[PDB]
Amino acid sequence: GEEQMRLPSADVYRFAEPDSEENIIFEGIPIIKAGTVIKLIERLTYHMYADPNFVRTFLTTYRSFCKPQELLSLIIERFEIPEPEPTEADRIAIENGDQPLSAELKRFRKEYIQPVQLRVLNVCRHWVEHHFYDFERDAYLLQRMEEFIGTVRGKAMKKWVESITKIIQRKKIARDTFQSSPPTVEWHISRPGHIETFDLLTLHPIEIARQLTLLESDLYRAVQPSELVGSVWTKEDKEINSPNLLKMIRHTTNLTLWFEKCIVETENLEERVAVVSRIIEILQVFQELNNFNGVLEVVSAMNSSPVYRLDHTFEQIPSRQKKILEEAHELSEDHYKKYLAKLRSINPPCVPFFGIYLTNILKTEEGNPEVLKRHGKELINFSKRRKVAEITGEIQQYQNQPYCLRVESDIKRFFENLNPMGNSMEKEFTDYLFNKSLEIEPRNPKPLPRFPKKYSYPLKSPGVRP
Ligand SMILES: COc1cc2nc(C)nc(N[C@H](C)c3cccc(C(F)(F)F)c3)c2cc1OC
Repeated sequence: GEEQMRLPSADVYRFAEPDSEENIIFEGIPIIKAGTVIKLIERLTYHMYADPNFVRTFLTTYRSFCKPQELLSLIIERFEIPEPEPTEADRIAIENGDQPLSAELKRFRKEYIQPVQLRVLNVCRHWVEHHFYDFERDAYLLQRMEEFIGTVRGKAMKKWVESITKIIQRKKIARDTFQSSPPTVEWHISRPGHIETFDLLTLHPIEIARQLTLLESDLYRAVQPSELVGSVWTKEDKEINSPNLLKMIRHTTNLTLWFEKCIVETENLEERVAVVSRIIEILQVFQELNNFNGVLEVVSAMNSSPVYRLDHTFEQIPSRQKKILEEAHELSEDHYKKYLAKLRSINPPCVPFFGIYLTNILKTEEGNPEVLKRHGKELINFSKRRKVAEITGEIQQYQNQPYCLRVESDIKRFFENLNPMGNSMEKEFTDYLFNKSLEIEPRNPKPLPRFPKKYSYPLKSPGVRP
């Protein structure tokens, strides 16, 4: 019909092929369910309207179906739209040295070329503003973007080229607060600066949780939604695609295993009761700070194979501390029903529990197909990417919640450099912790032997009241 004749031919432009059941599926603006990468780029830079939601979702999730170099090539190809040939009358006009009417050419420029070219520049602007890490990880991608942006000519393009350049430079420079004062830093046995004596029972339980909450808050806030899409932290190139997420996972593994190591490596029953009691006090302070990540690291350590089975140790734990620890576990029951009600009812600041997002993203990634097939053609399942993007959107709503707590660099460095496993692998280390648990509290028919004390200093806790 007339509509497709106005548009460029498929032999000169790939983004003008009409929609059909084998290139795009839908669920004022229609929501895209699936499509070829060409149809996704086309609707990303559609001429009829802007789509901020689809631009946001696409730039968070595109790396799961398209490489950054390929996306740049596609939006440049999209921008280079062929203009129609002059009509027969205008060909005669031009050949006579006269100005053509160019009515359709001007219409196509105003109603199609200009909107698409401005929509391509808007993708470029959102790309550098919210995903500049793609350009830091690939210097050549930035050379190509700056060459493209630097050669764009036009009246309406001028403002866009300058705002994209302002964002690029502002991001390059970024490479190189409190309304009230924070509480007084707490000390217990270990003195400020005597890092050689820093340990679970020597540092104040309040300050251990405060400094871990700052460290975990910082770790939580550095994770970018794209580190979670396509399960890329589980794939082979995980170290480049998911550096902040892997730091968050390694911290949680190291802290949880450190709590287990402190517990099972304390062979004396009375001393081990004090260690467990101190970790529950650390959890109580994580509850006061709304650090749900920390609360569930402690629950994870208490529910581990080596610790959960220590019946003689939990027998001596006061009922008040037992009920605190049992309620913290109930945050995880019924698919984290209680955790989610708590998270939505608290006031900021908080550190949400990170593991539940990883779990739900893996369930979405494993339970939805990468493509949808229609008439023998493969279409990228975009609604799969949108569901993962919605979950990572839940992460973001809590990434602007700084804590009014003073950093203590020595305690911060102690928790950053925790290495409970040492040179052992995780599986072999957890086998060791469980074999140590059987040593300190043997199975029922075998009796309970006594063990010598290892702590010279006192075991009494200073408490959780500041
Ligand atoms: C069905 O499996 C479980 C049910 C649980 N139910 C509750 C109420 N809490 C649990 N765990 C908490 C963190 C806990 C851990 C150690 C010791 C105590 C204390 F002795 F203090 F009570 C409490 C549970 C753990 C489970 O499996 C590992």
